[PDB]
Amino acid sequence: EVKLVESGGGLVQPGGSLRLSCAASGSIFSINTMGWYRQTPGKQRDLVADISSGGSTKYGDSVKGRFTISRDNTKNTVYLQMNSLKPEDTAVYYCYGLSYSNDDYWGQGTQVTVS
Amino acid sequence: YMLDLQPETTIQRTPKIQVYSRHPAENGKSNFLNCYVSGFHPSDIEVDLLKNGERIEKVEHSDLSFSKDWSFYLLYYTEFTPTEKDEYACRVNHVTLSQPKIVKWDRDSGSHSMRYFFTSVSRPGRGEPRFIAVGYVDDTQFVRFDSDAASQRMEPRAPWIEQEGPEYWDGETRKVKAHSQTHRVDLGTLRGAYNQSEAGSHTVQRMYGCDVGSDWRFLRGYHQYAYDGKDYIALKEDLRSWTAADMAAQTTKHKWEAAHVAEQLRAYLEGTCVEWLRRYLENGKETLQRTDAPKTHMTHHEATLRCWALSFYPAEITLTWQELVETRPAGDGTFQKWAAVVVPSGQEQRYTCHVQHEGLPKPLTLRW
Repeated sequence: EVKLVESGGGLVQPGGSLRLSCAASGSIFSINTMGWYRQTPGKQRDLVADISSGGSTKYGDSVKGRFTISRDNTKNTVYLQMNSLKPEDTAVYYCYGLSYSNDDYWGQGTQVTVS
Repeated sequence: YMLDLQPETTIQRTPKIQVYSRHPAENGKSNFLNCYVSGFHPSDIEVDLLKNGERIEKVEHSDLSFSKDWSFYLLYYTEFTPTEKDEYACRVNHVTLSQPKIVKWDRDSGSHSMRYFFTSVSRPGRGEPRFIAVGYVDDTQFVRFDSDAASQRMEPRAPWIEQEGPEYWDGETRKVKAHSQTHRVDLGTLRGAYNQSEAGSHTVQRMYGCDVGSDWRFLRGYHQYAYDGKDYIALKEDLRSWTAADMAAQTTKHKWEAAHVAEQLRAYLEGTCVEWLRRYLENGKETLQRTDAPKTHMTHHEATLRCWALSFYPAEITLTWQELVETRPAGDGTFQKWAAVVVPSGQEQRYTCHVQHEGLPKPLTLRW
């Protein structure tokens, strides 16, 4: 139903920064929470950051203090400012969104690599 | 009342999820939303309660415990007043899941026991290990310890136990910290006995307690040990010899049989455990000696028949047809359960649902 377009990934040197962005399609009243999980070396994907339409944020412990998530007031677009990146932050970062009926939508993902 | 003597020193399951309310949902009436995760290993789990695609801020959870098969269970719950447009759910992440799982809230005369559960989880390069301990009388928890909590003391979790004075609480705290020191050593020892690096996370689980009959006489005693959810060493049913699981544990079995550890445990299990179970049953007899009968009901090419049992204590129950979902905590001390069976439409009278519970005069048979 919803399309999530991701961009902003790539390669960066240790200590560098990247800005991820995710834009939701469809109705503007069809998405509430948006954020990012990231692939672990194993099977699961861990929470990085997400934000409600009202601006409530929650971060994963391993990025607290370094990562910051924000949202555009008008459009359903979120931004993830990643600072002080380390090699252990290398992973595929999946954008996601929750409908107001608690339906989850997932993007393709964007590979982030730190030398 | 835990072991007074310091204890002698030395697989991945996915969670089952249930989302439900404490009481039947009535629009505009205060209630409680529950997410019961059970049967998972290891213990790391992320659980969220969702309201209209948004995280619920003030969510509480129960203290970690585990079952006979060593798998863990937890109850996440929060207060809420359901209204027309609101939609609720629960999200769970776990090492066994490719992506978090969402489960939506579908609105539409007996033995006694004392049990202590201990869980210790290593945190490589993150400080001390996590140590959690809980005490049970039958299906009612009454004490707890969490190394991450503020008090660093054994804390009450039932009304009757708060009677006890500082001498009791000082001792229990001294004892639990001793259980902690032992577990901390075993973690490093077992890491070496399994040739594991100092980089991974590992779990040690201990369980011991005693059973009494309706006459409060000793029936059975337990003492078991597990590493990463796998049996390591346990005391046999006779409390006089040990069962070693693999080659690594036999060294400990011989060190313990050399030090006659099973005699001190048997004395505790047969005597002290029984004596304090008796005192607990009397002190909280308004709670622990009650029986709440299940308020029973039934729900309905093929069709589905579901038998429902709600607000019953203790949890021991049997629902059988002539899909069974795990018994779950209501959050107020009672429990719930239902069973299901598929049926070609029309032949719904040739089936019956039988309910054997400790609080019912005689079995109940339910059919459409």
